[PDB]
Amino acid sequence: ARTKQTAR
Amino acid sequence: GPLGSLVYEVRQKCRNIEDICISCGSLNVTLEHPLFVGGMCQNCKNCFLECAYQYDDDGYQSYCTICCGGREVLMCGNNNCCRCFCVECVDLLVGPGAAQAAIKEDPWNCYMCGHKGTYGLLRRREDWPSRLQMFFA
Amino acid sequence: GPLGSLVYEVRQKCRNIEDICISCGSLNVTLEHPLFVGGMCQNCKNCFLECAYQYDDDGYQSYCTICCGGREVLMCGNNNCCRCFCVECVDLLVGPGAAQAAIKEDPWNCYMCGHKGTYGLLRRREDWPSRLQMFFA
Ligand SMILES: [Zn+2]
Ligand SMILES: [Zn+2]
Ligand SMILES: [Zn+2]
Ligand SMILES: [Zn+2]
Ligand SMILES: [Zn+2]
Ligand SMILES: [Zn+2]
Repeated sequence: ARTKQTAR
Repeated sequence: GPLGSLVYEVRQKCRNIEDICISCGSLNVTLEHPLFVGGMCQNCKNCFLECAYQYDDDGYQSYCTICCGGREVLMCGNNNCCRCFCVECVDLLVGPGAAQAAIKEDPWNCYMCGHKGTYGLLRRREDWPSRLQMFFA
Repeated sequence: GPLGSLVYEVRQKCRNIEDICISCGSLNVTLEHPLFVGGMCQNCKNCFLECAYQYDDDGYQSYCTICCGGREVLMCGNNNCCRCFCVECVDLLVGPGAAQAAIKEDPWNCYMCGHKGTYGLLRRREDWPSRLQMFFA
């Protein structure tokens, strides 16, 4: 599974 | 709210998962999470309804399918899906290390798309599609 | 939802806030909320009883004072209180954007701690300490 960080 | 220690109690079998909000840890459960077994508070419902299918410029959902937030997330590789699950929800609800197991898994079908339906404490509702459309009106 | 709807009528002066439960918005008011002017239902009293003075590892209360839940929260900046108030309740009951303005001030004295006592629809009962001792039966 690829990951990302969000836009908190 | 304090989800970690509530889920700890669920795991010890001394609290019912359906009596906590699995989206934030609130004890003021007035409804049901439409995708998974577990409760939901009105705040969390208002957030879901608000960040309903918002998308980032990468073509994926901005927020976690479980908590409607999240810092680092896993992304599903199943075309018509594009859902995200944050590592915090996965490690808490599925179990410690499951996120890294899933990141190593190549490719990855997310808990909404899997055949299995149950993953640790995270249990997909058989009638999620009916419940989901009903959730949005 | 339920709460958000009734709070609008309170704003339109079509409802008395004493006749609604300010934690879940039920019309089934059993009692007077002990801290703020407004009703309460028996379900929310139980939450309130179970939630009271529980703490997280950062030293503040685990649950929002009003809804016994909370996603994003404001944290009170004095050692005798340590209460949290979530963003949704603040926006609902003081008014839209009040939460954003409150994050923009150090230190933050909460609604139980400020000397004003009235912040939008949020109305501190003058005799709250006594109502609070009674409340814990
Ligand atoms: Zn919640
Ligand atoms: Zn999450
Ligand atoms: Zn998927
Ligand atoms: Zn209530
Ligand atoms: Zn709240
Ligand atoms: Zn305070």
